[PDB]
Amino acid sequence: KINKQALIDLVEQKQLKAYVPEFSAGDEVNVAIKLKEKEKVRIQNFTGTVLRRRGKGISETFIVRKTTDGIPIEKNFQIHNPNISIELKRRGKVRRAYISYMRERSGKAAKIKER
Amino acid sequence: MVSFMTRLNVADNTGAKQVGIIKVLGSTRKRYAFLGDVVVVSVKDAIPSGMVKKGQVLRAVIVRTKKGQQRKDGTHLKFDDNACVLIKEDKSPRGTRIFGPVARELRERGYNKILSLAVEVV
Amino acid sequence: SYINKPGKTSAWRVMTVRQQVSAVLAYGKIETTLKKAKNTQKRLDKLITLAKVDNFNNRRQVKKWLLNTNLFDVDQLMDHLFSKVAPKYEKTPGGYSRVLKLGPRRGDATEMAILQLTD
Amino acid sequence: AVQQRRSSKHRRDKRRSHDALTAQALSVCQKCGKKKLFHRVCSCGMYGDLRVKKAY
Amino acid sequence: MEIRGIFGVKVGMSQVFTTNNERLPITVIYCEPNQVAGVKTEAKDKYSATLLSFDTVENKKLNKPQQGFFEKNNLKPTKHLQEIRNMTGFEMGQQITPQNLFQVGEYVDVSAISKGRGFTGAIKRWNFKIGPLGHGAGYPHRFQGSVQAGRGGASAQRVFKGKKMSGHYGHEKVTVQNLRIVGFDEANMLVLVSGAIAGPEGGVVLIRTAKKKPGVVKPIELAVQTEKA
RNA sequence: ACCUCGAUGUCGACUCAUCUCAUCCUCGAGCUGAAGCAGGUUCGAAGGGUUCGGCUGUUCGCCGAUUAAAGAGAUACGUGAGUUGGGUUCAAACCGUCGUGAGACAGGUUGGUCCCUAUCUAUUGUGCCCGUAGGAAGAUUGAAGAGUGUUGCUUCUAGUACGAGAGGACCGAAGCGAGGACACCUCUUAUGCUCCAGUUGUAGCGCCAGCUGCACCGCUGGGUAGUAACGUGUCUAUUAGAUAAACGCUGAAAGCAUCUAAGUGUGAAACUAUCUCAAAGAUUAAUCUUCCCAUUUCGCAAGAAAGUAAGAGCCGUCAAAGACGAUGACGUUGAUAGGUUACAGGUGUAAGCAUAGUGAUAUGUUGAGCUGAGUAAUACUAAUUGCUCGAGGACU
RNA sequence: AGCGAAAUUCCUAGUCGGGUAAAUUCCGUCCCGCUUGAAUGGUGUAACCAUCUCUUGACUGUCUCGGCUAUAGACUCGGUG
RNA sequence: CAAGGAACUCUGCAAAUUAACCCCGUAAGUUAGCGAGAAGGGGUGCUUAUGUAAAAGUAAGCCGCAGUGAAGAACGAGGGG
Repeated sequence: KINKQALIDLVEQKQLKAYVPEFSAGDEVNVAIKLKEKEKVRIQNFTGTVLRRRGKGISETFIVRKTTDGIPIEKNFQIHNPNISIELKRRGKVRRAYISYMRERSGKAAKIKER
Repeated sequence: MVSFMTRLNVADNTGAKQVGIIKVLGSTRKRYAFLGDVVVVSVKDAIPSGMVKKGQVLRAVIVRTKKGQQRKDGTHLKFDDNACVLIKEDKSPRGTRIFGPVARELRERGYNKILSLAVEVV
Repeated sequence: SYINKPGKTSAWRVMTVRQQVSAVLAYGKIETTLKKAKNTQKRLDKLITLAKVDNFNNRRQVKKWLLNTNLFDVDQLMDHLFSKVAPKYEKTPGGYSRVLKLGPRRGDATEMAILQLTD
Repeated sequence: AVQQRRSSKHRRDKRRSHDALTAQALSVCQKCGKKKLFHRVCSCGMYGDLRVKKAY
Repeated sequence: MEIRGIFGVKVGMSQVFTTNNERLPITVIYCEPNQVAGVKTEAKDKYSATLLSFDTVENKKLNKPQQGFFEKNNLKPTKHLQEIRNMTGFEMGQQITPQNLFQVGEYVDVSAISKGRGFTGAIKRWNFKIGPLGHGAGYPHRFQGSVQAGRGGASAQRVFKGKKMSGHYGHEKVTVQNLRIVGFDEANMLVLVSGAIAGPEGGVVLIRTAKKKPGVVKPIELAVQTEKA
């Protein structure tokens, strides 16, 4: 019959967040995950900067990295995922919204903040 | 993606330097490596003051893969190295110091000695 | 096959669309291949749309698909454009060009169509 | 490949039977009286009532 | 009878978070309350079935015999006509919504005419290997492989029937089972089904009852955001 | 030496397999010098599949680690008008030997050219014509069919039994995987040539700036739709019958005994239906429903001119389609496509301007500007105010 | 004499060693040389070989493991053929 | 083109990597020529100044993910015959 391709968002409205911080390419943020076990749900704090943001709807994702014991680990996270907590502390100064080059660049990979 | 003939690292202090996968456990040509899977390796480089010397064939478990894998929680984690932990024919590992990150897809598989002796769980 | 004419690359398509857009806005009528027109009209009326704002940056933009012709030069032809064709169709939304197929060729029976612009 | 036995006249006929062509459309042009093909231009040039091409 | 069915259109596919912390792939199907247009009895008509109709449009576009049959039956003039074999749970002159018929915890079967593709190669269709390149490959190095069976007059001298040969892929009904039901929309009347659906974008879909596990009903509930700063 | 020396390309391997059981296995049963456990023999069962390497040109062969399992074999020791060649198998030769001599080695070694534009048949799709006894439109069942049924690990049942101690279950359930088959691009990627940003050299657009041409799309970093995957999602069941090897109940001939001679049972992933898809050219041309029409006047004894108003075809717009045809939707009674606008998304802070700054540069204008294909409105334009075939229910 | 299972071996996949996960080819070594063997030369040899072979460092689409992008084809149309 | 780096193969065929400038550094062998550009290194943009004749050199700042940014540029090592 009559097609919308817009009701996708309407049915995705059932899972939305009402805070939604800003993230483009340089936000130094620590993210918390409510890891659920049989008892005493743990709260993990994972810090790092964001490389690039991709999204169309509920499918909104961002990147975040840590470096512990010399080993770096990078993880993607969907924004509208429950059991996740985001608390921003630094806004950075970047040139392009899509950057990925920390994968190769060595130590002292930090970036100056947005003055 | 990570498989046979892959010189990987070691995530443990065992007096070894370099090790290569020799075969993957599993029937009907598994031929692929995934996180938490028990595999068999052979040391290629090791220190003279270590427990193993080159030519020894041992069994290990991959802890970190360069490509990583998607987790059932709905998130996917990427690693930046390829390391394995050595296990001495039982549920106890060969080593005595687990340093660095380790995959969480192996907690339900047992081998909790590494988990309790791990510096961190991710 | 192997080494031959450089083929019908996308650069060829850009060169063509530039050439017959300049040709049509130069005189106002072209008989050409059907599909060449069919994918040209879009660029035609997109340029017509962006030219009805009369901004220096939009003019910088419309310089990017025009070359000189045998009758006027780029500056005079774009002045002619802004002077009469944009004031003509400022009101109506869309429909900035028309095409109607011509007869089959005696040679290869290829699809000619006449492209023109009027009210 | 290469033929082994010669193709017969009636195989040639049956292969040619589907190797033919059909007729074409046709229509009447009101203003320029001419039996033109449908959805094409006329002898005087008006595909519809519109004739931007030269009448020559 | 016990295996029910309904007609839909795949209008998209999404991801929805679920209980036990799993991101389940979801597909949204637009499903109107379809119009029954005839019932066939297992005894008098020798087999039970239900003729179903949907996608009603203006009567002007429809062809004369179909609209005449509809006017004789006195129901809505629709363009989409089909059948469902052995479904007799309802009666004539009724519009059925899957929300009232299907469960939010039932395992279902899904069939759909697959995506039209044209002619396909054997490598794509039966997952054959692609020949190597080094040591001399020959310009044929990626094809359907060997078809030889026998050489010599009394060995085979024949091509088998059912030989694995490149042909046309897609545009046929595919069977996937054990799909879950998560979400209902009544104002827009959409159904959310776990997994994905074959075929191209915007195809007609059979949502049918799973034969293997028709009686199983397990609950899968959602999550609620409770954060604000 | 019988086809065959006026040609049967003469070892594999690579991919691709097909077929039999003179079973590799999981399957079932019988028997044991079968405590359990692990076994060994035999029968039936071929439904499914049955590794990666090292040497060697490789078969065979052995070695290393797996794996429930590394089968037996054949199909010109399978397969080049699918690939190519490691050498036997043209010379060029080299080494050892034989021979006075050229030469010779199923002696070894080095390098050593593989043609074919499918005519028939058969195969996968695909169409036109006609057909099935008025035509069209739908919906159909299905005789014959096709694909398909692999299981591993862990835990508990339970250290219960067996057993003496060690050792250590079968019946079942659950969970977790391997391989394969079935789709998708929502997570993940990879490509993504009329997309975005940057950047160099040069030729230019009269100078600067801003853009274009070539330099692999010049390059770099990405990315729309799309396409696929290494990614997700699904699956390997389960039921009933006939059963096979088998164990029987009852019970005779053969008074006891006996699974058989009467009746009758349970019993295998084998078999059949059930699992999934096509399927009336199945001429045995099958079923149902609906619509359209059935129309003065005759023969070589008769249905001759309005030939539907049903529809189909011609043509166009296109694409959930598409080698082309066809397929699917739409043609002023239309949003079918194109266009405009709007949105989403992506790139990323456009140009221009002011200031700091003599200078690269930075800040504000700014999440600005731009965007090929995504999304919806919108007759603004193109699909015309068109043409052809096509209406008498025959017969007993 | 030198050297040697090597372009030299038939019994051989000869003994063992060295590296190699696992070595008929790779390196060394034993000497019984069916017949090595000295100007048909032989034993070693620096550079070099569009030379033969082996191991190893980086490197990857040869392979697991395929898919894409545009062309020139094929394909369709028109023309000779 | 994700990911391994030789697992296909008789051979790393091909493919891939390196690439030029300047200045570091370069074993053994040995006939003292070489090896050798051995190997193994670093860096090359713009603006200003120091700058000589231009060019190198240097100082300071700045842009960018990376700057012979585009193209034109030996991949080596060991060992055996």
